[PDB]
Amino acid sequence: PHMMDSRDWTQLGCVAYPSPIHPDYHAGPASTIAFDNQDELLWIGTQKGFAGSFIGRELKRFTAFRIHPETDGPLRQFLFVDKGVIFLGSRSVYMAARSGVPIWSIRHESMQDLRAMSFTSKGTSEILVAGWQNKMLVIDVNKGEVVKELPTQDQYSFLKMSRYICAATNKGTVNILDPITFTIKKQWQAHGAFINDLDTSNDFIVTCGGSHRQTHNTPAILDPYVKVFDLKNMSAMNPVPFAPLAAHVRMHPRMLTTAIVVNQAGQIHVTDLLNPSNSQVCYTQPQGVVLHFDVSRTGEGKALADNKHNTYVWGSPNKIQFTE
Ligand SMILES: [Cl-]
Repeated sequence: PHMMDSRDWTQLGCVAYPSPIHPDYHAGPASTIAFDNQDELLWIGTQKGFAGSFIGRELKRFTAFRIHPETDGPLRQFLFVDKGVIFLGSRSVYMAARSGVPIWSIRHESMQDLRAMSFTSKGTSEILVAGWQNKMLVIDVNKGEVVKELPTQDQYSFLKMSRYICAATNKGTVNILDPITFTIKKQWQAHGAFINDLDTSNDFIVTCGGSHRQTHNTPAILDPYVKVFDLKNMSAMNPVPFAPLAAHVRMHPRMLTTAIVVNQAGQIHVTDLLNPSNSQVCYTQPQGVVLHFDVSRTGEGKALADNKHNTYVWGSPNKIQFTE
């Protein structure tokens, strides 16, 4: 295939978060990471709900604040809108400006163990919120309040809006939901037992996962494929091979049919989903096991968090831009 060149691929930045001095350090590594839509921010969460933002490729520390009571557990997910950042915990949803100025706070009784959120049919004005529970909630982002509760038989681990709401259950199944009614349009059996990551563009769903969930005596086993679904034609595609075992995946923002696939050793494949033999390979050599991954809006910045509490940014040594 092709091996990527070092003139286009180098470690641009690294930060320890939470670092040994941090109060949440004892609770573990980063719980989630996400590039902002603006201001060249990368956001990182802790296992106790601290949020930190970091500027540019060198990840200069910017803002930092806790978004829910420590006892609520890990920061679950970020979402970004013009006015600020939405913060998801298991028992609440918090919104504040990027500077940390509070905007609203929702602590609803049906918020018992939330795990994921996504936008819906109303742009950035409305989000859907779900988790390992039998209820989902719809929230007006503008007014900062719950608008409706929805029952659900399937519990969810990932949510993302593209053409529809792509909803990974906690059983390796993907439900595709109508963005307005939230009813299940189609169910896609992506992996055997669990989904480890999901992303989606208007044309594709891509997932990583495996056939054996982690147990008390056995470690989790990831599949040697990225699974692919056609949103346009609403039908599954042939699995894209990934020998290093696919742990995380992101659709490339500016290459329509291309996905960025990462294994736990930090090995990355940039692969055309329609032509798998065409794929660039590159390595990042993280200190620990990679747990989370994201790509910036421009596609120029790649971020990876490991279980040694490091978060790295990779990209071209030339001038880079997270958001354009
Ligand atoms: Cl720190």
